Amino acid sequence: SDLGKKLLEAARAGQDDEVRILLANGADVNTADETGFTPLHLAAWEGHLGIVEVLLKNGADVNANDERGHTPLHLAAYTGHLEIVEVLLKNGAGVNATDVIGTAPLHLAAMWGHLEIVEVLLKNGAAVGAQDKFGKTPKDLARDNGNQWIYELLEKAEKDLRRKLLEAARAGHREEVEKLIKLGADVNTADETGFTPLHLAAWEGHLGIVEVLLKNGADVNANDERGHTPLHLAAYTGHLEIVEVLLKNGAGVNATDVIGTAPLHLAAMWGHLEIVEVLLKNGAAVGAQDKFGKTPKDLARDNGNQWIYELLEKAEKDLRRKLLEAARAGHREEVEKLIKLGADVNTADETGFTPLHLAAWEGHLGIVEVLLKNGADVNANDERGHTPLHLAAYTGHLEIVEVLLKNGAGVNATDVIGTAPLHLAAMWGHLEIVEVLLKNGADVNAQDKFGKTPFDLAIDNGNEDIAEVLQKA
Repeated sequence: SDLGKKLLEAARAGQDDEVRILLANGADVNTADETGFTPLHLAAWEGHLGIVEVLLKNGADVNANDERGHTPLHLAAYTGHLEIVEVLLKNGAGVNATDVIGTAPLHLAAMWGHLEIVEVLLKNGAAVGAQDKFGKTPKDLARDNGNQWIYELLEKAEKDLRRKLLEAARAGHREEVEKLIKLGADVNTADETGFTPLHLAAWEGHLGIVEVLLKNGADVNANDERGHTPLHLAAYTGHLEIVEVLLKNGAGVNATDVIGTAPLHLAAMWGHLEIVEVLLKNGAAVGAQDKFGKTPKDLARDNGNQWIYELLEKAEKDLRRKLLEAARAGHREEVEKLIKLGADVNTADETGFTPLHLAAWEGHLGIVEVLLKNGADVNANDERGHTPLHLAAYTGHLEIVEVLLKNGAGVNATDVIGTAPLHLAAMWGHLEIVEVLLKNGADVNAQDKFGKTPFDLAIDNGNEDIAEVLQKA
């Protein structure tokens, strides 16, 4: 409108009276320029304190943005008019507004050396650690330009927030913690011993603060100088809901401190049944031993926590059944998982078959590799004296017999009948296996209960290629 531009130029020109009438005779105090400048922008730029107050009297939007994100507070901090800055903030200006470049009034004031404005801005809640697109904080801009008293000022400001956040998280002042975080506090600061605010919040039992710190990017698995994590501290004190939230946010369920102690040890030690049950549902390991060789089941039993002992014992018992079945059916991803939870690799069913036996008999080459990688017994004997090499020779799998003998598989070991693996391969037509057996000093004179040697056996079954190879050696 023709009457709108007359208000913009009157504010830019500084003629108070010209501005006052336009408003009285129906003028939009929030008129806008092609670039987005309202007459409050122009009055703050030129430094017309009188006209700034008059525009705010008639309801000028104090937080009006141009096409570019700059508000009157930007312009006043940039030019350096301390007075207009204090008036804008008195009328509700946004101290932490940013333009499209990510620049705020604190950047400008610190960059140009407007000290008293940097003070005022901080006194009104300006955030110290805000970064622009270049990753420059007002502290950096001050150091880059050459304003040292502002650099050290904003440096002390950030160092002061550290101790405050740690004391607030510890004390349990949620509101104060939310405030410090909004003021620029570093949620991942640590004290002399390595406690972060998350450590303190978990230790003191402040759920609300834990949730806030995690929302704002706190490291859930921070380690202090002895290897303790917030989960360790929640498991110790026994705060169920904090344990659940920490795990929900990716906490390490099986983390260990320098003594080998894990959250499950602490929960079992201290009789936190509910926490134990949660830790196990989230993949905690029941077989973990600490420096003293104690497991969570042991600490529970030593400290007299019957219910946890019952539970942990049933968890270990359930792992045996799962491991044996996973070996039979042949599911590598499930065998790797189960072992990680603390399953006994040397367990055995009623007939004496260990999970290595089952993997050898059913021919799951991939699962034979992992079972050996986690220390499985190679010379495991059933109730009838059979080893996994008997089962691999019986089947005919070449690449499983190869892997077994590389770990020192007994060649002269027999069952209760007196049957060695060489008897088997010679009877079921497995020439290649017969040749690999003789490579590792396989005996040919040992005879069965029947008095029949592997040679006597090969001729009875009728294997042409095998019969001749045996007679040689």
